Amino acid sequence: ANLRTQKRLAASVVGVGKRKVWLDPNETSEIAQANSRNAIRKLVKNGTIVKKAVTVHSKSRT
Amino acid sequence: DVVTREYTINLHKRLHGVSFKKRAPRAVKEIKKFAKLHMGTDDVRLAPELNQAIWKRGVKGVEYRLRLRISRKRNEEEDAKNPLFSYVEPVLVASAKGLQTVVVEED
Amino acid sequence: RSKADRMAKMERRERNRHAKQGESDRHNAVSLSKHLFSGKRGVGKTDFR
Amino acid sequence: ARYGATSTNPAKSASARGSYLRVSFKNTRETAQAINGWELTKAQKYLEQVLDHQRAIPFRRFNSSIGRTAQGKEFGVTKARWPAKSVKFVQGLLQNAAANAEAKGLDATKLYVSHIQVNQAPKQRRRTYRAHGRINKYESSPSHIELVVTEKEEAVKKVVRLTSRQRGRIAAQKRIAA
RNA sequence: GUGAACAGCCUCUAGUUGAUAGAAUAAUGUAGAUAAGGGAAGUCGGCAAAAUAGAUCCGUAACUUCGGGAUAAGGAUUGGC
RNA sequence: CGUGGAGGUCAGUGACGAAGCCUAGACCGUAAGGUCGGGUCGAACGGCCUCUAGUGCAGAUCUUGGUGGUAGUAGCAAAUAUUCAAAUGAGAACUUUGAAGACUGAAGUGGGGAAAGGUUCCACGUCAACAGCAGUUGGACGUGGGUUAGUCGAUCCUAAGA
RNA sequence: GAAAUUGUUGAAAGGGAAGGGCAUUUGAUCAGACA
Repeated sequence: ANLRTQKRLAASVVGVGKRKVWLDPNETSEIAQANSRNAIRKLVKNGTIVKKAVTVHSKSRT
Repeated sequence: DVVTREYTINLHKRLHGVSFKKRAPRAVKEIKKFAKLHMGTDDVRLAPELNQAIWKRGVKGVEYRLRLRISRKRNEEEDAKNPLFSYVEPVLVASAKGLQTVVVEED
Repeated sequence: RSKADRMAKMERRERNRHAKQGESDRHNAVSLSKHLFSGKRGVGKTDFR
Repeated sequence: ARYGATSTNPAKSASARGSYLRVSFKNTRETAQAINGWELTKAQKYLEQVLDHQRAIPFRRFNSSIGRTAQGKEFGVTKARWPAKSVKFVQGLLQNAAANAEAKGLDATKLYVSHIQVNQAPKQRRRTYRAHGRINKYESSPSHIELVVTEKEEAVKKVVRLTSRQRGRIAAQKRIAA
């Protein structure tokens, strides 16, 4: 399906940029249904969309 | 005939004198041509763990020898190619040297 | 509705031969532009590189 | 509907057409002459190998500054070429003309392509931009394809005056020769 | 972060992965480079490229409107621990 | 000789096919041109004595419109760069998600605005045209939805000036 | 639904042009007249 709408919309809910949200490729029939911001909250807390924690920029060499 | 074998493949002698922006995309097309020679099929697939094994040292740092596993399988109904296709996938090992081709048994 | 849907596609066709990118492309083609041909180019400053 | 000049029986014949097809025209003329006159079931086997770089369409007329190739030795031409978008329409009409001959009930193996014709269609006027603010055209060349397949049919007293002297000559030799 | 620095080079946050593509590696190009021996003999003319280049210390001529000239010239030194 | 109309005459021709157009088919005239056969066609048009002119084309770097040769040719080469699998689909180098790989590197390819544009923003349906290749995607097409102020602005005051 | 221009079929020609004039051969085609 086409999932750019929910990719954008889950960036605004979680509060991270579009580069960090993760939409699983096996549950592609579930996420295509969710079309409101309200349902995107439901797709987060059951574990379908996750956050992808920050790329490390260590300071041990400095 | 479902047959699964092992192979090393010398990507040093095949990527000789290629531009650096096209070494890793050429090494993908070299493996699709390598599977056509031994198995005799046109549909060749590459598992994404093999794609990570080529592109790990950037575009211009493709390894000299890979250690591949090629499975020849049956194809599904209403495909008009042929009923057989290869599936190239990597087997990780410490050194790719000193290993010759081995027929893998099935179970 | 299917009869009037056909009468749209019978009368759109003349605009697609002129490659109108809408039904609202009425940019008119000039026959001859003045700054190309109305001059005598000699020694000195001229009108283009 | 108003085909070209045909020399055949319209009883044992099927036909197909394609109009306003947004192709190149010069690429579809040369792929029509390559297939003209052949047998229908060998023609469909031919166009598959054009798409797989086995056999080539020879360019006879519209062939200036074409690169040389090796596969035209079958035809005695050095210049040939494998147009993909021309064949995907032309075999689209061979697949149409077969099913038209299926509906009438004509023979499967005796069927061959006899008349095939391609001519110009009205061009799509589109514009581009050049130096010094000049506007030049950038237009297409669509085409009308039409063809007729036909069953092969296995088949392939002038009065004379002469004078009274020339009458008497044959009558003389008949008298002598017994 | 290196550094005198908002220079140049690499990365985090956010963003893009768009600019028709494949196969070969002839000549002539465009853009970027290197070269023994000699060093402007080339040429309208050292045009181009090369050379010198940051910092520390030493040392600085004619001339002068006494302010300059001056980073004049020229010479030593630089990592790691 | 031929053309557009005009007065008169042939009680002219014609849906049983008038005018036109095509016609290496025929006949007459030195020639301008005239007549006939065939095919196409579908509603008006000729002979002759006279009158009248916006009455005869190969050129004018002629006017407008249309189409060629060159030619499937020059070309689509700045901005470091793309790769595999699955889903969707009649069809995927280009769409979508995921796995890798890279770049802009805080005087950015980031986040807001002033002039300026005017519904492009968002959803749904969908690919004839357009995005100089493609296309299932789009700032395209079809239909709808969306901008909420006692405090942010205008309105108010004066500047150079009208 | 004319011409430029083009497609297929049919005929014909062709060693660095093509087209034209007089004259005939060959090939295709055709009107007239003989009661």
